[PDB]
Amino acid sequence: IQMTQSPSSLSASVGDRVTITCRASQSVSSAVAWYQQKPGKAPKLLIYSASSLYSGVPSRFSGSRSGTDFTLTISSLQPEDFATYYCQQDGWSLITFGQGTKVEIKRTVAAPSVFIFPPSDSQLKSGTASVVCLLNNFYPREAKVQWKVDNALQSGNSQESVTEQDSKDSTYSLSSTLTLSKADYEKHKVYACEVTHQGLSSPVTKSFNRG
Amino acid sequence: SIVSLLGIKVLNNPAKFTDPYEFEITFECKHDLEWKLTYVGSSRSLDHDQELDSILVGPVPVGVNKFVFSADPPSAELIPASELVSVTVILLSCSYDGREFVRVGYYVNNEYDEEELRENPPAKVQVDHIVRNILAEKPRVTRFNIVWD
Amino acid sequence: SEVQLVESGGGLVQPGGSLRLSCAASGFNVSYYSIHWVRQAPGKGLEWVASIYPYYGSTSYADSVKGRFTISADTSKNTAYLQMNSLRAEDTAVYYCARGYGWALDYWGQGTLVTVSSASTKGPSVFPLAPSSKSTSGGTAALGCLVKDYFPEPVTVSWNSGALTSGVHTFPAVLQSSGLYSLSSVVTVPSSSLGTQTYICNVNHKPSNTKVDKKVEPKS
Repeated sequence: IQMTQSPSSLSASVGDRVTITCRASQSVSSAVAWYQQKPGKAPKLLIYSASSLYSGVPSRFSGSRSGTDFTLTISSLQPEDFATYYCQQDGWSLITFGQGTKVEIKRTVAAPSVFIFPPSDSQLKSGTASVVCLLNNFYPREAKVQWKVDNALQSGNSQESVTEQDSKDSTYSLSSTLTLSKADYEKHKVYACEVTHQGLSSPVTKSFNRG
Repeated sequence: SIVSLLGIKVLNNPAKFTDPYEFEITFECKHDLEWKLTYVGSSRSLDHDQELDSILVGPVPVGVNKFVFSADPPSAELIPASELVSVTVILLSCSYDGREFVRVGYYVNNEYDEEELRENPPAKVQVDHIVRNILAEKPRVTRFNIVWD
Repeated sequence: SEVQLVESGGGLVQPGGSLRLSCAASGFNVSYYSIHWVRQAPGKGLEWVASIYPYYGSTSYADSVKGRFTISADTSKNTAYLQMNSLRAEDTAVYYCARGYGWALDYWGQGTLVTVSSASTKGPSVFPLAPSSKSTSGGTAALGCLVKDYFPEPVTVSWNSGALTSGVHTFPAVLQSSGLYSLSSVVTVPSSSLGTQTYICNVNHKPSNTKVDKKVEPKS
């Protein structure tokens, strides 16, 4: 009663042939189906009974079974195909889903544009200080943000958030928020955000004075 | 949908592998219905369907109908020995002029009727000792939209 | 004839509490098909919880909800239900109902959010991310709004009442150690327009009936 789905993520381009596999616990082909899901939307049925194409699904989608291995193939990837895909096993007693495969768009490296925002006077009056560092429109997703407060390296007091791939330029953006109390924030002077990314020959630091 | 499936009761369950399948079928409302039972087995390199039986019913009595569909058991010699003692599938379907409009899938478990055989299965399958257990309470129903008259 | 499934009944419930979800069906009889509930925790995968099958009304449940959840279907109201008792924090998820198609699921609803927490409902504080020389380069300036400390999800952010969409990045919410959510929305605009064009983020937090329109201008 288990579905192991691979790969968990795949970067590809329009026109590519993509293969996603799920190793099931049983070999009953009637019990396996494949779904596609886009952010904020319900999953959509693609393949049922391992290899039957659901009505309205383009013929570039196909499914197969080899032993307990079930495979979804997309023969010519289209812009509407970039999404997450899930396999399903409707078993004797339990319905199990695979962990999912996120198919994203490959593109050239793009360095982030880094900007830093001090906390507003409005927030300081409420007793807290959030320092935001923005990494805008970069690729690939991997990036390291390091916070420095008077050159003292911060740890454990920041959180990051990353957007989905932009539907126009296929880039990512990332916000890193450093959170301190008003008292702690006003104890120091220099707040720096140091960004490491593949598109940068050297790590770029954006900083400001005050607090 | 002029003909709608209202209920299916599997009458002899569990039963011997060689016992006929017995379904009490209830459906509502010019061309004959055809009820079919299909054995579906999945082995390593093969998905195989084996039609077990079929019955043409017509003229179709109108309104609410109840009748028993008795289907012959599978032929074990047409089935890989692997599937004889494993989980398989049967499909109970109906067609109106040869176009299928409803299909009811059932899980089926097969195992030996004695503890000694279950723990020490012989090299050659002994079909006369196989008991099938249809998961009759959890049908997997598929309905197809099709033109009638 | 249009087939549709509409979930309702989601919202905020305390741990150990009960909640009844509804799945209103149209275009088919709810008793001739299998009906299922499948949930998705924030940012996680699909997880089936319950199924009910036609003819007999037999039911199947995932182990994590067995006993606590009960699925049912009312033929007269043409509605299926998920009675959830002894709810736990880990039951927080969007809950979809779906119609069985053989062993698969062909029609799904939009999903209804269920949040299990004892945290008080709390509207966000909206702070500006003001444009400056530290967010301006090459004729483009970045600015935004920090939407901090709200509960529960979700919140919506638009810019200039939906008129400004190009270059907007509204980040996913992050759960803070306080148990409250926070997110930022930013936008890049022409540097030359900062003195002329007005930029306002329109924040709506429905669970608390909180609407904030924050004007974002350079700090002078």
